[PDB]
Amino acid sequence: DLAERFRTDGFVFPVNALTHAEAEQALAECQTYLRAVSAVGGALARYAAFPKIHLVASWADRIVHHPAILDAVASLLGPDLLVWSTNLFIRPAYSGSSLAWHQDAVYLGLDGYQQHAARVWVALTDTTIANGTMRYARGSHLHGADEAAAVDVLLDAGQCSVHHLAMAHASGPNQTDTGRFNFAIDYITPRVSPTAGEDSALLVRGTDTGAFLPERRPESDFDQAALNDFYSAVTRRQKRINQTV
Ligand code: NI
Repeated sequence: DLAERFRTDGFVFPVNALTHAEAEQALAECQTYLRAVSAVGGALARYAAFPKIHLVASWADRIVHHPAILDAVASLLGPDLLVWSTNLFIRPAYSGSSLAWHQDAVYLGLDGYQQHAARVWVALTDTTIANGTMRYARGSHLHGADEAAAVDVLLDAGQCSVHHLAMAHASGPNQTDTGRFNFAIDYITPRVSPTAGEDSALLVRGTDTGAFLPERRPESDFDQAALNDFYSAVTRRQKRINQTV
């Protein structure tokens, strides 16, 4: 039934994941991580918010493996699951920026997202009607590549949304005195195919990595092996992205 909603609407929310306290703790760890990488500078700082946070930070690694999220994603996609990317979407207080309706460009580099991919948008803060939250366009995922079917993604801190990658969406400005933080996770099955180029992903359910070179979890925040794997994987992914545009 979760899959029935997901397939008709192109999304499903709320999905329970973290408690309010888990969400607040993860937000603290995330802001600590951001301060740290801004202090280090360079490659980590540039790529702080995407696309492989889970490979260097423990809080991200811990969210993407959360059993509630993995169970829901399996409900939607099957028992074989990989983490393809992670993103921090942060709208700071009184952020006057808007985002037109659009589809995340990542879909273009993947073949099979139509039936074997989903993005989990975890709320680290609440998402209210005024703090610059995401808006879905119901049914807009059909045919892959309005304003009357817009649905505000309103979540308690710790809950998450799950949407098809062909889902149109927008964001308004954060009209409040508190920054809005969200963590997005791209989950795929081994039946998704990189349209062009070498790619890598992290096995989280099953034993089949498909066409993706297997990544591996950090033993420790910024463990040097994790840092090297991070450089390699982010360079790989950015070559892919550059190629598909
Ligand atoms: Ni987008």
